[PDB]
Amino acid sequence: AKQSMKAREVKRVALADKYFAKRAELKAIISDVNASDEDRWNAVLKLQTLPRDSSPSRQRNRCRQTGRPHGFLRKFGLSRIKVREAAMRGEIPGLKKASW
Amino acid sequence: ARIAGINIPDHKHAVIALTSIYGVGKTRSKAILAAAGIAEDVKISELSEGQIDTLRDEVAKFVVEGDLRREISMSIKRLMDLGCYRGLRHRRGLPVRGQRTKTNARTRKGPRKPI
Amino acid sequence: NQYYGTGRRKSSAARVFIKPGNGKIVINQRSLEQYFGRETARMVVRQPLELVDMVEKLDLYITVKGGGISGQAGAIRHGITRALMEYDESLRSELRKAGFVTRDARQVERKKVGLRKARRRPQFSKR
Amino acid sequence: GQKVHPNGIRLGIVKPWNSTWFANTKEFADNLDSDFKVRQYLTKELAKASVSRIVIERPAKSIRVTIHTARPGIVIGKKGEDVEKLRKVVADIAGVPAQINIAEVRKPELDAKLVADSITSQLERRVMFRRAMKRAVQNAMRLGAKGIKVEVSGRLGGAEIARTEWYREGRVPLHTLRADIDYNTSEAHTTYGVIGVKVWIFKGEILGGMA
Amino acid sequence: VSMRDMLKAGVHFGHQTRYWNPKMKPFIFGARNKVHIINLEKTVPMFNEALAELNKIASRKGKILFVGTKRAASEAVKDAALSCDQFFVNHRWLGGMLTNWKTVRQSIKRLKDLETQSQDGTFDKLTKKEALMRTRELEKLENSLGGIKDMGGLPDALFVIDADHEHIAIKEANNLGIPVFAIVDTNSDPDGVDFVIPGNDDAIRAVTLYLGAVAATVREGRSQ
Amino acid sequence: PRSLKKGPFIDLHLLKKVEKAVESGDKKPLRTWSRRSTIFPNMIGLTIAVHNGRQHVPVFVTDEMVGHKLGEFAPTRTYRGHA
Amino acid sequence: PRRRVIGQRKILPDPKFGSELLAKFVNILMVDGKKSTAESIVYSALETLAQRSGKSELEAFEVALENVRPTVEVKSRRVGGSTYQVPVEVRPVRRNALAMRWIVEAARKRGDKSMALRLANELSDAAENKG
Amino acid sequence: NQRIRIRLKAFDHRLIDQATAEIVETAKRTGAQVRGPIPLPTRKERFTVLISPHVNKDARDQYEIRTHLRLVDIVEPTEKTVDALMRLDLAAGVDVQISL
RNA sequence: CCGCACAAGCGGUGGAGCAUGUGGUUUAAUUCGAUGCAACGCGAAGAACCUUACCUGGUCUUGACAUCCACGGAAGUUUUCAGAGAUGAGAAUGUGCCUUCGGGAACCGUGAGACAGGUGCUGCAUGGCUGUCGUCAGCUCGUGUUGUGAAAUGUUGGGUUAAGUCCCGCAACGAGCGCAACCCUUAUCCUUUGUUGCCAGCGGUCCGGCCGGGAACUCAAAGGAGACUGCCAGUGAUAAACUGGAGGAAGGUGGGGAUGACGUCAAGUCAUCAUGGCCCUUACGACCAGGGCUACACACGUGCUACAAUGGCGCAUACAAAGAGAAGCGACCUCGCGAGAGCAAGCGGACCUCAUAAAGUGCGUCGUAGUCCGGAUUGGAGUCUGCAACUCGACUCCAUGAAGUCGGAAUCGCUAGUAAUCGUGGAUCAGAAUGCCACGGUGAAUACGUUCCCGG
RNA sequence: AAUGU
RNA sequence: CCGGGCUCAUAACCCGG
Ligand SMILES: [Mg+2]
Ligand SMILES: [Mg+2]
Ligand SMILES: [Mg+2]
Ligand SMILES: [Mg+2]
Ligand SMILES: [Mg+2]
Ligand SMILES: [Mg+2]
Ligand SMILES: [Mg+2]
Ligand SMILES: [Mg+2]
Ligand SMILES: [Mg+2]
Ligand SMILES: [Mg+2]
Ligand SMILES: [Mg+2]
Ligand SMILES: [Mg+2]
Ligand SMILES: [Mg+2]
Ligand SMILES: [Mg+2]
Ligand SMILES: [Mg+2]
Ligand SMILES: [Mg+2]
Ligand SMILES: [Mg+2]
Ligand SMILES: [Mg+2]
Ligand SMILES: [Mg+2]
Ligand SMILES: [Mg+2]
Ligand SMILES: [Mg+2]
Ligand SMILES: [Mg+2]
Ligand SMILES: [Mg+2]
Ligand SMILES: [Mg+2]
Ligand SMILES: [Mg+2]
Ligand SMILES: [Mg+2]
Ligand SMILES: [Mg+2]
Ligand SMILES: [Mg+2]
Ligand SMILES: [Mg+2]
Ligand SMILES: [Mg+2]
Ligand SMILES: [Zn+2]
Repeated sequence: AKQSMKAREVKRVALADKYFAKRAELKAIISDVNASDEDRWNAVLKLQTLPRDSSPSRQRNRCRQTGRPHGFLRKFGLSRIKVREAAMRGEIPGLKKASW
Repeated sequence: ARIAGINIPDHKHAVIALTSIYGVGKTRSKAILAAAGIAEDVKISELSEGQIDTLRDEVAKFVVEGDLRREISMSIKRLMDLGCYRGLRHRRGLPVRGQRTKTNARTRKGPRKPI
Repeated sequence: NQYYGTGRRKSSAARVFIKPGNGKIVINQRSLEQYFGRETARMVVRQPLELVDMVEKLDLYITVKGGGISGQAGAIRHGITRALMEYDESLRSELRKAGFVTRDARQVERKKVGLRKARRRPQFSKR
Repeated sequence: GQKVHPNGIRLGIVKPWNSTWFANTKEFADNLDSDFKVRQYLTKELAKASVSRIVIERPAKSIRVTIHTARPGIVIGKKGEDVEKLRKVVADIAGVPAQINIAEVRKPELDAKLVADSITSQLERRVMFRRAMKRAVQNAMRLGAKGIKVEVSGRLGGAEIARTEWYREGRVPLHTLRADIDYNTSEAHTTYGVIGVKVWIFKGEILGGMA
Repeated sequence: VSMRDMLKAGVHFGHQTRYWNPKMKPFIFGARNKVHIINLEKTVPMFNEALAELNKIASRKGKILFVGTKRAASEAVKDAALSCDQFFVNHRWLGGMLTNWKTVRQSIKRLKDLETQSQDGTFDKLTKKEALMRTRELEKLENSLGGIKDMGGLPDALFVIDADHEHIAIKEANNLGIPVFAIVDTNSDPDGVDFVIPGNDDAIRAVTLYLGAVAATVREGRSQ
Repeated sequence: PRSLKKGPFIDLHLLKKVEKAVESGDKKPLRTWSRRSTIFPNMIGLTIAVHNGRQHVPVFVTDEMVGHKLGEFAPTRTYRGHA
Repeated sequence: PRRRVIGQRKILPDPKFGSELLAKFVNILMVDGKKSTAESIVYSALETLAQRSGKSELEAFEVALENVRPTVEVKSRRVGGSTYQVPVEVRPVRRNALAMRWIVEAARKRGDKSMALRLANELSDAAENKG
Repeated sequence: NQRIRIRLKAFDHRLIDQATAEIVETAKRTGAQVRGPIPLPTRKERFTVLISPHVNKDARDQYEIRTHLRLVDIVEPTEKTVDALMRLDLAAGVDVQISL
């Protein structure tokens, strides 16, 4: 994963963190059943205005170590390529081959 | 019995013989039989003409058969006049709601022919 | 006195609390016929008594749990056989010779890497 | 045929998990990451130490670290001077009070990793690899009275075509679970390309399992 | 030993006539019925002088070795050796026993070691299967090494029941220049023997005469 | 499609551009990229140059297409027959 | 198997009667382990045959089986190094097995409306030895 | 009456046995009534990733984590008992929870 | 001599439709990689945007990413205008912190270079990791040997195994790596700890282990016993071995798992990562919006649902296993034909939720048919996530009802709790399981045997 | 079935 | 004639239109 990839990701996450409350509040507004049509309309209009990356979805759960954008484990924050090694160093505490 | 136009429901259980009416799926059939207060099971036979006639009235409320298709054609012609993605694939005999065109398209494209 | 035995088949467990009685059959506080939809399992479970032809003289207070209809039936039988010889030793020789006594051990396979099933494999491509 | 890691096979009873702290799923990934960061920092600090192994510990909301090296003094520092230089930053990355512990390796020839690191160093210093393997296995057989296996792989001798070679002495029942093998590997930089190393040291047919 | 003793001992018997064995037409009294007849009159001097040499050998502290693979003398060889505490091979001559004594020493070590553990009895610590295996193995070793384990080194001379049945041992020993005292029967070759007793090599009585005279001589010379 | 509760969608810059154009009576074709923009009645009788990944395709708004996208009338791919 | 000999697997006798033969019939007839339905069908066709012909369900069934049991086979075996279609004798167990398999094939091919019906008619044919 | 309840989590059954030993003895000496630690069913999490880089797609290997559980409850515990339990500190691999 | 290599069984592929992968063709672009077996539901454990490496346009040139110098400002917060956006232009704003009192640390901007940057090349320069023979029973060394030597011998021959397993004979003697074993799981019995788990026997109960009680029973997890050819027979060279019998929960490797002996394919991976060496520096680097990765005359691979009475449809009613839950899982109650909406308890979870298993079974109905079969396609209209479902999402209702009635040549798999058949979970993950990995329930036939295959 | 790295 | 089969190929032969 090229450095530029990672720069993008870090910037994205930081910025997404920035606007979290604003966006959640406006979402609450928009979804509200009884809310004024005009207020809903204005809220929707404004939401466009926020930075596109702000949305949490645009992220990608890359492997922490290699940053490989596939075979990622949340339980470990790493690509599959690494967990085998780290597991077999016995460093992963209590991690052992499963033979049941 | 002749019903809902020149259609003849065969003498099977009233509900299904009634589904025989094009534009009438099982839902509508069950609905009509309920409305008439007529046991769905009954054959088309053994019904006093008046029951048949109230059924005729009932089906009257539908959009059915020739007008149904007429509307379908109007919708599709309307769609076809547009020049959009959907209309173009409609006029090209191609999947229109987004299935792969590489393979598995016979029912729309038709039997395989040589290249 | 109280006579007890435990039974296990497939993945099922059965408690057989059984006492000198009248042969009444209580399974989960239910009639045997109400328990198993067909006599089949009833036929199967009754057999151990059948050998002794002493089918009439115990009171059966019974549990079975887990697995399915058939494994459960088998567990019921196993527990009954044990609890019976557990009740009386001297019957044991005829019981084992009569082939009642063993415990079945067969069980299932796990699904495995590269297999759709225990012993089935994807299509091979002919070459 | 390609092999399974000796440590992994022996990990369940014979080989200790270099880490054994507890965590929920919640902390787990970052606990691992902190262990990774610290150890890499430690390795640079401990490279002179050439410590055989490092365990990271998380007693009571606080971390702890133990290090095994060939020389206690090198890693520690006079009057315990340098150790604290490490303790500062390790407590920092750990985000928690940290403390260092040092266990001396008493027979460095008997450490797979140490042997490998030495071999690799000499390789990078253009010592003939074959001589290196010879003398290393020599020491090992002299001292341990127990089998040893060794291997090297790469553009041996700077040849235009790569190859690998290995050497064995004594018993090395890798297959047996009871047998315990000190396994490790290493890296030996080359003016052209890369050279790898791997080691297996049998020490004694265990009786008594993990205990 | 009288010649009459040799005749009574059947020393004069002969092997069936053999094609292309004309090496020894001389030194035979005669032949008939495919029985070659040995010249015992030669035996008396050859025998007595072999004993004369052996007496000195034993007086040297000479380590004799007795090799027997003709089963009829397997017991006798051991008995004569043990009569002078000398070493013996009643068993097969597994080969290499001299030429790679370098190798054999290790086997000697392991025999000693298993003996030591038997005296420890620590086999019982192991699984019964393994312990019975250990006993089996130790016996298997003792079956052959028992008659030689004690010498600690190469003997001083070989005694051969039959230049033929003991062939391989002679072949080996010649490489070291070890003297060979051997019985040569008709259809058997002295070519490899140092000291020879002309006599039948497949009669127990002849074996007995040889071995008795030999053992008496070795005992006296050893005991001076 | 979009939940009814959610209401319609149009891209704000585009809405501003169209409101301004209609007010001015400028009536020149509108460059855009907002395919996702939904067609509204107020934009009837107007013209829009919809980007298609390569080029902005001219399109004449009419009541019929109201409620459609703008990208629906600006094909992206191409195909002229294998043979 | 190539190397060495093997036996065969034992199965339950039917609780209703105890005719292992019937056990094998239900087994060979069963599909997808649906033994309950199979035995239901078997009993139905059994009765509707015996009670329309013969004295006793089991006895009628047996004699019917008999009436079709073969004795010889031709399936080739490479005894002479080639695929000779040498006719050799058939094992009584194998005789029964083939009989059952055949009769069930016939009932399968007999018709659409009742499996129980098809079967009973097949076995009526067998007992009468014109089928 | 006052009820104190204790649960324990770690990756090694033996370790947890010994910890409990400490937990019970320390409460026994102090004289509080002690409930013998109650064994409980353990969880085991399982995983597997492709063990091979690039194209070869078979050979994923699996691993498992087993987390053992033990529970102790104290009734009418002595205050000294309570603080004594508080005094005990468990090994780093051990995780402890206490509740009243 | 051996093993799904044939034979005897069971049931599929190959035709129908669709899903998915791939060849070709096409396009501005349809990013790159994997190839008989051993590529082709493969990398990818999840392409709307991001992802994303390509196309198109708009942009930057010490730079998106790091240090180093100088220089200027706390940081940051709120907000307007242009632009599709990237960006540009402004406004107020902050106005701080440690300060030895010098400033410094903070951060931020600009300038100077040194450098930064590559998913750019080479798997035939490499390391690491992986496929393949093949869980195939083999593979070698020391000493010795004898042979002039080149060597072979060991490792062959006689019995016996799953096996270089073992016995016996034996110029060879002995050793190591494979084999077996030490490990998990699974089967019978015991000790020990009893809530959130247990209820045989007590007492009460609205009958709800509901609660009093109970530690029996089941069960939970730690530690123990348990199978050895040990026993009887027989047989065999007394050998080893083999056949039967008892005993026993379990009998001869009880079953299953892991574990892959030396090495072959200059097999694959420079795109996880590492790197020799080699190419590019206002660009082969970087930023922005939309487009593509899903096209569509054709060929191929893997699969899902089928062509029906063992079945179709309606009503009622039995019995499982294992997993996952804190921005989580989410009850009860209300709203809706429905996808869902609203309100909100509990549970970090033997306690609460996901979440009522489906096959089975009582009653009824359907009468062989393009069907009450099959279900695609198409129209209309809805729910949800998401900034945002035009290209291109899943899901709900009405209506529409293809092909298809067992499928050539040819070909795949399986020996028991297996095949087949029927449900459950989890991971990647906002949203997207006919793929992938586990879990139960129900549950068989066949095996003469080694002659033709096939690879050893 | 002939020729083929 | 074309397209599918047969091989590790390219033929022979084989299948489908
Ligand atoms: Mg995403
Ligand atoms: Mg319909
Ligand atoms: Mg009661
Ligand atoms: Mg329940
Ligand atoms: Mg696959
Ligand atoms: Mg299943
Ligand atoms: Mg493996
Ligand atoms: Mg076959
Ligand atoms: Mg390549
Ligand atoms: Mg603007
Ligand atoms: Mg600058
Ligand atoms: Mg290669
Ligand atoms: Mg190549
Ligand atoms: Mg050899
Ligand atoms: Mg084998
Ligand atoms: Mg108790
Ligand atoms: Mg004999
Ligand atoms: Mg015997
Ligand atoms: Mg027995
Ligand atoms: Mg055994
Ligand atoms: Mg093994
Ligand atoms: Mg973009
Ligand atoms: Mg693609
Ligand atoms: Mg239907
Ligand atoms: Mg969900
Ligand atoms: Mg049709
Ligand atoms: Mg719609
Ligand atoms: Mg199915
Ligand atoms: Mg599923
Ligand atoms: Mg999930
Ligand atoms: Zn003689």
